[PDB]
Amino acid sequence: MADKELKFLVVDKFSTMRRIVRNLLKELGFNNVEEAEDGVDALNKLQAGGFGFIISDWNMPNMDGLELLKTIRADSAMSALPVLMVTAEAKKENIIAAAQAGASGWVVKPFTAATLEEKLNKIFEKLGM
Amino acid sequence: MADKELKFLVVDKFSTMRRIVRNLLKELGFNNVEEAEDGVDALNKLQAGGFGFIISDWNMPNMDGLELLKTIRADSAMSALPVLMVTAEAKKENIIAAAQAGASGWVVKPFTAATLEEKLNKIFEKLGM
Amino acid sequence: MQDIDLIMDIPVKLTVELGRTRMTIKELLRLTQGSVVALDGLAGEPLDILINGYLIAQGEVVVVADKYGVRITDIITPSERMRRLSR
Amino acid sequence: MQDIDLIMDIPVKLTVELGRTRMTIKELLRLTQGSVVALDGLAGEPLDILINGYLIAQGEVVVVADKYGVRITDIITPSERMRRLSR
Amino acid sequence: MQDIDLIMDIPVKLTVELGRTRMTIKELLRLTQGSVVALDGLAGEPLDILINGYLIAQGEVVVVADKYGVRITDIITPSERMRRLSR
Amino acid sequence: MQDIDLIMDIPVKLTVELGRTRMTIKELLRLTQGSVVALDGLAGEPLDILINGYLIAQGEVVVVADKYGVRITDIITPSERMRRLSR
Amino acid sequence: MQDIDLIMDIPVKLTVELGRTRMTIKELLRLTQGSVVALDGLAGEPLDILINGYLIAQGEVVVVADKYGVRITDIITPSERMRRLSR
Amino acid sequence: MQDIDLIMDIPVKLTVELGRTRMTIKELLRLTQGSVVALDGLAGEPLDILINGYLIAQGEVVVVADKYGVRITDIITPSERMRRLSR
Amino acid sequence: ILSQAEIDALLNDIRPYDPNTQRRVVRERLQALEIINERFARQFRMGLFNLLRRSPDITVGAIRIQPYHEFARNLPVPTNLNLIHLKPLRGTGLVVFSPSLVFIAVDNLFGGDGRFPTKVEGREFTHTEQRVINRMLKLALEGYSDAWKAINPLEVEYVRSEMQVKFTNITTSPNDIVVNTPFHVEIGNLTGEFNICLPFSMIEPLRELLVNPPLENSRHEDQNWRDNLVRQVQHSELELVANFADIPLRLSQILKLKPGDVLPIEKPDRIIAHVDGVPVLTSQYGTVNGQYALRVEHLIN
Repeated sequence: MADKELKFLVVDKFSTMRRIVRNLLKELGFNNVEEAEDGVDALNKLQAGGFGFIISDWNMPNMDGLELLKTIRADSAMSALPVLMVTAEAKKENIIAAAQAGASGWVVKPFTAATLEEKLNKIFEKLGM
Repeated sequence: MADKELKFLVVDKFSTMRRIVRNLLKELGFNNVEEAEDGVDALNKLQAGGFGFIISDWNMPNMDGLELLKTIRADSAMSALPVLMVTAEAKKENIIAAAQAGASGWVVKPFTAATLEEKLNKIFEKLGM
Repeated sequence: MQDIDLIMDIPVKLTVELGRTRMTIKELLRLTQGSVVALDGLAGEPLDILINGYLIAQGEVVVVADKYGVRITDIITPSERMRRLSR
Repeated sequence: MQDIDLIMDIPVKLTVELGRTRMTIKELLRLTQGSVVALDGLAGEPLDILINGYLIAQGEVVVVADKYGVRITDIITPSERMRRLSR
Repeated sequence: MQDIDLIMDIPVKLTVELGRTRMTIKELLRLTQGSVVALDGLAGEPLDILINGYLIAQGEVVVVADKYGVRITDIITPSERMRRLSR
Repeated sequence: MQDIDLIMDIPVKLTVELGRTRMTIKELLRLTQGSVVALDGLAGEPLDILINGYLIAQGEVVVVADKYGVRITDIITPSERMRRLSR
Repeated sequence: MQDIDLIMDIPVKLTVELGRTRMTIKELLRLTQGSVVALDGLAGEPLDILINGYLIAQGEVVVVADKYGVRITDIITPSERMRRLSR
Repeated sequence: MQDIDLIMDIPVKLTVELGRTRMTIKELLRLTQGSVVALDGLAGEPLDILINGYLIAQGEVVVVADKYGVRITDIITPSERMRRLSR
Repeated sequence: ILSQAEIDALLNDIRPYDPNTQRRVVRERLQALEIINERFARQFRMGLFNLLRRSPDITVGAIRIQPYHEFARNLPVPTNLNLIHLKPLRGTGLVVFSPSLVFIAVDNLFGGDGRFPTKVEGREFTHTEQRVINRMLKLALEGYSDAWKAINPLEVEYVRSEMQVKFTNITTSPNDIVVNTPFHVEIGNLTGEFNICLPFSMIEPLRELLVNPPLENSRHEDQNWRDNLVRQVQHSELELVANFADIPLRLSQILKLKPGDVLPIEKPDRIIAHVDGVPVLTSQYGTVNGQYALRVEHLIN
């Protein structure tokens, strides 16, 4: 089983979506969840450290999800940190670019709690958690 | 057990906070408590002597907690005097600077009486009291 | 006979039926206080003895000191079982 | 075995009891729709199995294809017999 | 209400039955540890509620904080009662 | 017998029961002044003797000089214990 | 041992007394909700253990898993017996 | 009030009982120094208050300055009384 | 911003009975209190949404029951303590507002973007902050009173405000048992909390009312249901036991009982009939139709 004290960073431009994701994570047993409004704030909070999983939106102001993922992978201290990508449009080119950047998973809005739980379980199994 | 007659110096810019700290110390069995409004008054009362423990706020007028701690450590007669640091913001840089200055403990506002008691017990155990 | 005594240790109910007959519901509605209904069994024939609704023996009516009683006459056996089945 | 078959040709009723409890009639009158009554038996304990009101065994609740079922676990046994009678 | 209170000052026992079934004694003897017995009641149906062996209501099984509970659903009523009797 | 005398040194209460019977609460409410209730025990049978509600012996009613008395007749033993248990 | 078993097949009631004190009825009438009454026994002393009102031992109060309990400490002993009777 | 005063000029004894339990004499003989006996009352429940052995109220244990005390909570009332009796 | 644990890491079945514990604790679950708290929570969420023009998320925590001193020991200081009265129940209730929640409300009311959280310096609340706390407390008390209506109509009245627990004096002793219900409030990226603490003695008379999870009843449907239930129970059977008399003896005399031994008993003028040990009537004994009969004289009322 995955560690229930794992710290999650939810990054999205909409506060309501972040609250929904936090509630879904709480229903799954994860209570250590922090929220970020854009890529810059997400990177600033990542520089603090202590996070074990990232859920980030694709299109965000001042930094999109792809650039944030590339910056995370470029950092040695956070290159192995799993990142979950949530988007509104599942274009093949964007998915391929994210996979080349090192995305751990992909979620398409709208989605159900079952899909999110399945994605988290698959990511944890791939990482051996 | 720590000596119940140990003299405590509470330093804070707010009188209400000093009264709260004094009452918390009294509930813990320590009745010899004096109050200081800023770093200058705290140092002046320290020059009188007889104090065994110091609880000081970080941001204080005319002298901050870090400068007061540095002055206390620079004095041979008071270099071994334990100092407890209480702050409103627990910035990593400030905590590292205080640790390098020789801080005996750290408390973050707001806090409970249990946390203060635990910090005092840990400091006393480290000093062998 | 240990298991036999084990099962015997259960209270059961015995039922004695005066007789049986078949009639229509209209005839039942025509019945009032004082109405007369005939039974298919002849007068004096041994009455059916039932355990939890299962016929196992036949008996005759007797009066015991101020109480009705049934005198055990004859049991069943697959022969009578089938006999009454056919009957 | 002859008597065993003779009594085998008889139907009997089996009763399974969820649990037992004691309460006052006033408390019973205080019970309405949605009221909650606790039972003296712990959750998960085997339920009493009764034949015509006589406790002979204990069993566990199972679901069979869409129907409730009782899994036979252990016979009543007589020391426990007296103990439960005393209860 | 006076007689209601007079009888209210009396304790009575309530009994909840999981289900009822009929089987032969031979089948009962064939039962061992781990044996399975099916009940005539469908899974999920409200369970019979009995006072001193008298069926007066039906209820559903609930768990209360660590204890089994019966949720009162409906009274016995005369027709359902006669139906269970014929059963 | 030291511990035996030790426990004997405790006062206890003895209870004699005239008889036992079962009736419905409706019948109890139908009872008024002068009403008659029959008991399951035959007239003249020895009455149950109870210690703190526990049946240990049987006795017969006698009159002693102006007072009722119970003549000890026979005790119990697991045989009668079980016998009355089954009875 | 035979008589020991014969009396062993009997239920008895055990009573534990917190303490004893003497007061006038006027003082009892002066007692209201929240009133305080002192006991003659010192705090922490073992409490009297009584069987059917007869003091036979002393014990200490303990809490067992969520229930009060009495830890057996010492028997009454007869010199102390007379002394307490005299008290 | 006249009779109230007349009986007020009388001393009476008040008794507080920690709890009640039932055990066999064999178990009592198995009790030694340090033995543990459980009580039927739950920990924290108000203790029975008795006047000359008669239960009239319930109270809670308090410590008064170095002495045990009983805080009056509620009178016995008839229903609770009959309930304890049936117990 | 390092947590306390991070700061520390970087820097580095038989129990004795204590009569000072007031063991009158409710080990039964207070569902009804949970329902009231959920209703209160929702009603307040609305009120906060109306007041702050923002959508709040209020989560009800577990209803922990603990002694008053433990509750006081776990309260962050300084804090906003409000004394309330729950009429007609006797006692003083506490509504605890954490400084974080007060600061969040002040930020939202006065156009705060929420991007700059205010760190608690340990200072006293200002008059404007006091008025904001006032408004929040009025909304909370209205919601609590409305929530309590369905189970027991209670009037909630504010008494006074304090900043230290020692001044509350809501319990007679520090070891008294109190009922505390923590609440978590989330507004945007800011999280706040507030607590409602009630002494158990205040709600002790309503113990049975608080126990079961109740609701959705009626007046005529329930009347018919009760009437039919009473009718059904009347058919139940009871075992009527009549005791001839009682003899006070000793166990030694029991061991000496032999066939023919006569035990003297007092002749009873009346025979008392007991149902499961509970007397129901007094009667005279007799013989009718060859069986012992009882002639009822009085019914025990």
